[PDB]
Amino acid sequence: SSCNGPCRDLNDCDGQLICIKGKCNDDPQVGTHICRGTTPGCKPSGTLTCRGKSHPTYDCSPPVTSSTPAKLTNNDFSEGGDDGGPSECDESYHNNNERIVALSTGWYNGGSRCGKMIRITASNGKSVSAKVVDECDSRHGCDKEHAGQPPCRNNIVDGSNAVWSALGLDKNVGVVDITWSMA
Repeated sequence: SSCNGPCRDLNDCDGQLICIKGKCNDDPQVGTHICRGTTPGCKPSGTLTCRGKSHPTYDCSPPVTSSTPAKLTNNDFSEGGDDGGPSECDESYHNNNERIVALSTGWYNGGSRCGKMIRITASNGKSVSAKVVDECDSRHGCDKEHAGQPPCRNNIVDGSNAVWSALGLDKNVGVVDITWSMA
């Protein structure tokens, strides 16, 4: 491996080249600028402040698998509600008797899962199928336009009343652990 190229755990690679990240960048004390100009963990992109708190922001979410761990929260998708306007996938409002969810920005993946069903499993072993209709935005929040609410976390399935009920869960606990997959 040279410049845009990967070392193992340690710097088992070409020339007098060391390991920065998982790539063979240059050694600073050597003074050689061989890999100059070349470039290469879901982590927070930064923070937004509201109230007092700093809240992390994210562009990404953990990897989607056949059994993806997540936190389930509760959201009002109706025209009456909390959200800033219509759901992203279809520019409409929905009833909270519909089995529907929003997904953290990374899982939302620019709309690639809109209109798809996911299967959510709770800790009591109940499962429910729900349609993806919206993004739980983990990049933006804490302002006029979002009602001063923090940005979403990165591992969130934000479910309707009907999703919580189908799962036998009390929405007043606010947040519970689940797993999910495409259905």
